[PDB]
Amino acid sequence: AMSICPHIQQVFQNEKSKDGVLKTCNAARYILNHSVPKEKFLNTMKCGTCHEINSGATFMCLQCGFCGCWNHSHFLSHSKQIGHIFGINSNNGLLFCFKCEDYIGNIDLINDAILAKYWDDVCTKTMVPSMERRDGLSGLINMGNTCFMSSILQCLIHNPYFIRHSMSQIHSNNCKVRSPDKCFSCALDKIVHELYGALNTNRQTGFIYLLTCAWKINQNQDAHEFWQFIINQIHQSYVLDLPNAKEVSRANNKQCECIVHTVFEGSLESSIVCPGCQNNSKTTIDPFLDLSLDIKDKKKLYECLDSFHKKEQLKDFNYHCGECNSTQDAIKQLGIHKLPSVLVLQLKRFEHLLNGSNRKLDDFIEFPTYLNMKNYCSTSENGKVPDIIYELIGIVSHKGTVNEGHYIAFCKISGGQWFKFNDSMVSSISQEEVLKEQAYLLFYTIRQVN
Amino acid sequence: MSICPHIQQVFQNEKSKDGVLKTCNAARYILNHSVPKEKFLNTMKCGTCHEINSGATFMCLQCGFCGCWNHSHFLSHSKQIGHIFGINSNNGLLFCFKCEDYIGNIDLINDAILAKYWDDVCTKTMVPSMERRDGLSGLINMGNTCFMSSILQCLIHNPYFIRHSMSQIHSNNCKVRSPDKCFSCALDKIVHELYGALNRQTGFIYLLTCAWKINQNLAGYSQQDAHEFWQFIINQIHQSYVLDLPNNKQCECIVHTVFEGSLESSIVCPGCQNNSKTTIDPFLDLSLDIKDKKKLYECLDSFHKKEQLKDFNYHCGECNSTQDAIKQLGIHKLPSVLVLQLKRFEHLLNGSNRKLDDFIEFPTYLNMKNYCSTKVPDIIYELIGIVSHKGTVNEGHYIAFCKISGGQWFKFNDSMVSSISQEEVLKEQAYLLFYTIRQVN
Amino acid sequence: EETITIDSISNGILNNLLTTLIQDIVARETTQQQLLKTRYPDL
Amino acid sequence: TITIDSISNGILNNLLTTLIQDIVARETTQQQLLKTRYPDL
Amino acid sequence: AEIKGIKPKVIEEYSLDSWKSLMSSAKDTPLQYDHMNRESLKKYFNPNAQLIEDPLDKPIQYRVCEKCGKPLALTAIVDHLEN
Amino acid sequence: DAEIGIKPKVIEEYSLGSGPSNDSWKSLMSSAKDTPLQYDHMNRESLKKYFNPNAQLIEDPLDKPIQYRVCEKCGKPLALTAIVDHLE
Amino acid sequence: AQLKSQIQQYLVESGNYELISNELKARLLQEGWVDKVKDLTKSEMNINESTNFTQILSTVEPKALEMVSDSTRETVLKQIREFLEEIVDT
Amino acid sequence: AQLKSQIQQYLVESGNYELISNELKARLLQEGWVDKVKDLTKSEMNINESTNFTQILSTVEPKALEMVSDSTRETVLKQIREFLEEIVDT
Ligand SMILES: [Zn+2]
Ligand SMILES: [Zn+2]
Ligand SMILES: [Zn+2]
Ligand SMILES: [Zn+2]
Ligand SMILES: [Zn+2]
Ligand SMILES: [Zn+2]
Ligand SMILES: [Zn+2]
Ligand SMILES: [Zn+2]
Ligand SMILES: [Zn+2]
Ligand SMILES: [Zn+2]
Ligand SMILES: [Zn+2]
Ligand SMILES: [Zn+2]
Ligand SMILES: [Zn+2]
Ligand SMILES: [Zn+2]
Repeated sequence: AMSICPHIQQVFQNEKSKDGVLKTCNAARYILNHSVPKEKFLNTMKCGTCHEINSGATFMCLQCGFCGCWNHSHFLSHSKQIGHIFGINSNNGLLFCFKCEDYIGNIDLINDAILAKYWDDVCTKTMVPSMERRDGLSGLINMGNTCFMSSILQCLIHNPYFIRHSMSQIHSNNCKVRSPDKCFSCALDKIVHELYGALNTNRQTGFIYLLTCAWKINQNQDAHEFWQFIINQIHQSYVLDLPNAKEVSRANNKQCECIVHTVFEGSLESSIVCPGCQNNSKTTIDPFLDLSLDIKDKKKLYECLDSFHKKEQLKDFNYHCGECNSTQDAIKQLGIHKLPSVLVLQLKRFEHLLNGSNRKLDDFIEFPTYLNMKNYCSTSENGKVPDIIYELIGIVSHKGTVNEGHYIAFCKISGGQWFKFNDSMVSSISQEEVLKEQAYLLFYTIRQVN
Repeated sequence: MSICPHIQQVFQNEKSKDGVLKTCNAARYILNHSVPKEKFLNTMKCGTCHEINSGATFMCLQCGFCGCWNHSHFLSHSKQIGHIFGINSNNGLLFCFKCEDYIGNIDLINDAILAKYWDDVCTKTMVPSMERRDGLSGLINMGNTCFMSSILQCLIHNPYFIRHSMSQIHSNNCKVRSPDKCFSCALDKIVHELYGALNRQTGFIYLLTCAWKINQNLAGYSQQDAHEFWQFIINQIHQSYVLDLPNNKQCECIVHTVFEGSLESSIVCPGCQNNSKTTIDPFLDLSLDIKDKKKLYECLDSFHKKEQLKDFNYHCGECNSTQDAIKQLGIHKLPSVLVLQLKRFEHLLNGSNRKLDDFIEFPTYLNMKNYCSTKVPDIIYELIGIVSHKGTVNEGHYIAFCKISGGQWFKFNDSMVSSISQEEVLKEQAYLLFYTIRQVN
Repeated sequence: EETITIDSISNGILNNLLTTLIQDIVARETTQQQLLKTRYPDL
Repeated sequence: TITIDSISNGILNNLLTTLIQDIVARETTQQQLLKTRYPDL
Repeated sequence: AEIKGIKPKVIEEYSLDSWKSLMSSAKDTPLQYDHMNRESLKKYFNPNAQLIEDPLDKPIQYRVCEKCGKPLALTAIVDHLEN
Repeated sequence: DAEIGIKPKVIEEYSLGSGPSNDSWKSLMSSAKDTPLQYDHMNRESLKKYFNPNAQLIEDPLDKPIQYRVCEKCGKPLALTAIVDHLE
Repeated sequence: AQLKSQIQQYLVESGNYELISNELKARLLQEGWVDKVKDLTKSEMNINESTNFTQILSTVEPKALEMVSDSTRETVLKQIREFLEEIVDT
Repeated sequence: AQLKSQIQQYLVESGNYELISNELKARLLQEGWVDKVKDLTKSEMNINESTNFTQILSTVEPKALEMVSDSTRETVLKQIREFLEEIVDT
């Protein structure tokens, strides 16, 4: 490890001697900074012994007023003749040790001598710069590209249940913050106002206030994650402006009357049967706000739904059945118990692999404009499930790889016209052509139930 | 188009207007609140023929009659008795049987549920705009950052700025004290992050949010200019100094004691060489035309030059004689840090944008002595930073370079930092150049 | 009208449902166009 | 013994060696501060 | 196969008018939809479900405040003005 | 080429100081107190002519790395001249 | 004769009128028929500079009846066939 | 001898030492020399695994004197001789 002048450390065992060195260090630096060129050349760069100017560096003695040159070794001689071993370079204020034959550059209190009077605090209450930050070298982290939000937002604001809700002023009527930069739902409501209402100048304020509110709430890629994020915020804000503490729980644990929960929530039935005896314990009823479908090796959405509602096998060892003691593998099936008014399907296209690896499945999957869910619902007796038909109103598509990668929204408006929303570009588009897209999120609204 | 005159007629009497509205609503309400079988039997069964769904079935507006369409049985009912208005029981829409058409364009009838309050509605709200009615609008992408970020790197590596930030002035003075609200507190945070210790670089994000709220042109891929952001940012620092003061002119703020120079334009007597008129123009950077040039000193030259004026014949007090005054420009006052913009962008009023590609030779040490007014010793600046654009005008990015202490150059390409030789930094096509005063003889 | 076979009323009942339905669909498209065309002269 | 050329060169030599010795002192001390303050680099 | 009439034994289910006299029962029926059957809804949908039948049938019906600029749902309009 | 003494006229115009060698540099403290800030390679009268009068000046700014310290409570980078105030 | 209305009455009153009606709409929707009839109606308003119901209906109803797929007709007529075998006699 | 200082005292007090000195730093900077010397120093610190001033000086100093351009050397010398010839006798 690098070493420190033992002589100067030796001097600093004594308190007075230490203070005195630092007074002299400040005074010499003071003089060098407050001295006109001619007085600098004659009194700090003039060798006391040879009377020459700039015979190399000239050093100001730390212990008398002697100045001595380097090139003819007159400070060295001074140091040998009277034992004053320390001097200051009059060009730079740097302290030299003529026994070490080197400068004392690695002592903080000498370098920073202007703080001598308060060193105890300085060195106890502040630390040196870490090695990594000392030069301020760092890339600057932007927000990222924002189309994974754009594209969800377009779907939300062409959603008839959400538009109706926004336009009813219900949040406006109940919000306690009443401003867009602070409340997320206020920001959503502002998007609506810019898009559908009036000014009284880019229709972009809503969006910017919303981006901002989002990141303040959550410091930080995935459109689907942003969908889940938005919907939670919406719910969170219904709970926040509710009269009670008993109702906060019933709404957050049992039954919620928010727009999110009364339009996007269904219920799955997960049945675990014994294949030997038929014990139906246990089966659970769990909510969902979307369904994530597998797509490997599938060409059609109905094939994806089929796979999701097919009978699996649970190999969970150390198992035996309750009534019949069979260690045989338990059958699991997933089935819909309650449908939502709006069914949001997600096509799993992003495999996250280990380390940093990943993969995009670009497989085309046929999706219908009208989708019938009768075959994916649970209950010999005629409780044969009637037609329950949804209509496609929105798609979100992704192009590129997983890391870099761009999103696009499609939305059907009144009269059955489709528009393609590519950030700022909004163009019309035929159904034929929308139905050829690589869907990642599909948005289906309930149309007919027999 | 026009409107059903028959219904317009009836609406002139305002007791019978309230009559047909009351009846429209009554009907629709029934339609929305009847069990399929009762709906079929009592709104879709024709009175003349007794068939269900003989086409559209219409509830008369005046009696309780119901008429099918296919056997013209509502048409017959309107012949005489004379009741010419029916509501289709599938959809609630109002049909006029003399018009042979549906009355669809009377807002009051479409919006009959607001009957009672209609006049306040007509006068205090309007129908939707033609272009807003379906909510169609683009939303912009906010990953366009490098024109703001390259500038910040130059400022974060500028020693007059670091000294200012790390000296805590603004922090001691700010009234807002919040990086999400105040722009200056956001910069202090970036400095806190890059150079200090924490207690994620949120500094830039806070600064963006502050920025976009204050000026949304700063957002999106609208091809924004690194130079425009420069002016914007130094202006904000000035605005913040002016706001924290208690209560022609020359400012004591960081921006104005470090980056401001002044130009002097004057009318000089070509005889006695004394200046007859002198106008002084402050500046915070200099913009230099580079068309056909090849070296930075050739740009600075065309800047400071003498012009024989052909319309200023005047009398010199000093001479004293008649002169055709010479005009000359030249720096009156140099800044502690000199910022130069090489003009490479024509954003024309004929839409299309061109970038000039020209390499211009720039020095590590720049001597400004020739471009000064009124025998002028060497004034030498050290090049400490560059902002560059590559490549195409609309798909390009800005890169910053900065000399740090001891002489290493770094390349900042948000958010990849990398080492770089000086021999290479000098090969860049410079857009902005940052120079800091090094020697004054 | 045609001789009242079982295939006769059946065709008549289907006919009634289709026509009622077609007419509903047509009513809603004509009325919408008519409202847009009079509300927004320059579409 | 002592020419104008010669004592001109003494004066230049003094200026140069002074300037060199100043550059070197700022570099050596600086690196020395870095190696003491940060064992690993 | 020619229709010879109704099976008399069917006219045994049988037992028996102005449209305006439906308001009696209508005022006490809850909201019905033309083609979403109320039993299947009760069964396969949630008890609190929001529903908009044929939601892309016609444009969103709304009006814009002259002063705010806010787009208002028809059933929202009067409360905005009133308070 | 030439040989060389020093012109008698020019000697009389200045030359023989010298004061004692052991007081040399201390001797300046008194007038330094009355003297304003000087830079090594920034000439005072040229700064006055060509730069704004309240201009900030750091001589040779990239010569050495930034001189700062980081607060133990807040973690802020503090210029040496700002530390003591920050702390109180 | 003239009892067709009275068949209809018993269909409605039994609930089979609903079944019939809904099976038809569900089939027509899924077949894309509903949308073709909407788009056809737009095509007709446009090429005839008109939004007059009676006139457009003249032009649309016949092509809209031709369009109903033959499986929807057969299936649905077959269903009606059967509910009558129930209540009408040979 | 011992009149070298006498002549340097002169220059300093006539203001021409400032001038010579400043014109020299000015040239050396602009021809890149200051930077070359700084880098030479850093390279010798590496090559010799040392930061000891005296040791490093001894390898840098002769190479830094070898490094000043002819121009700077001829021009400054010329300038010095010039100011000298105004105050010495031969
Ligand atoms: Zn000496
Ligand atoms: Zn001594
Ligand atoms: Zn020592
Ligand atoms: Zn809110
Ligand atoms: Zn909820
Ligand atoms: Zn079992
Ligand atoms: Zn009538
Ligand atoms: Zn009839
Ligand atoms: Zn009419
Ligand atoms: Zn602030
Ligand atoms: Zn200012
Ligand atoms: Zn004159
Ligand atoms: Zn309003
Ligand atoms: Zn602190």
